[PDB]
Amino acid sequence: ENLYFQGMKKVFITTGTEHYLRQLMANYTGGNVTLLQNFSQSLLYQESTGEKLFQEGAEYRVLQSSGSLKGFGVVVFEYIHLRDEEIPIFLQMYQRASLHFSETPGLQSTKLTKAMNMNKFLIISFWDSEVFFHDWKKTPLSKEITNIMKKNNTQSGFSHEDIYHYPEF
Repeated sequence: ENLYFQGMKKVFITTGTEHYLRQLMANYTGGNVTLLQNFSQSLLYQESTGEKLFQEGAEYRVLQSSGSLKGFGVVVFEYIHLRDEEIPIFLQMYQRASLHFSETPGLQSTKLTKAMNMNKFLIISFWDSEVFFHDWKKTPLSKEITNIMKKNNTQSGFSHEDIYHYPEF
């Protein structure tokens, strides 16, 4: 009924060594399970429906999703925190902005997600390459997200942006 609180579509994010994550992935199946990497670390992205069972990793409720994964490119994870007062307005603005996601060059898919039971949000975007993401940083939505992150960090916790790519063929 109120999917913000009760939605069952989830994203699980598990980080660790490549070896560990490849072992974990071989124990799972489906859910668009995707191994991603950057200079520092490896990460496993999985989508599923229902409550957590044995998924390792951080759990997020998918609030809004668009497009679909193509299986290549770079993946951006933007972590922010929002005050109660800011949530409805942010969700509205994001929904409005999303009507033009299909016009954003190089954008394959986006997920607006919420950390379970906390006012922490994770916006995940899948791009053909980093160039297209860099270009998108000129948009109002990107500037707002950047501003929230920076404001977050003058206060408590740690909001940040991580960029990953698909592993070597």
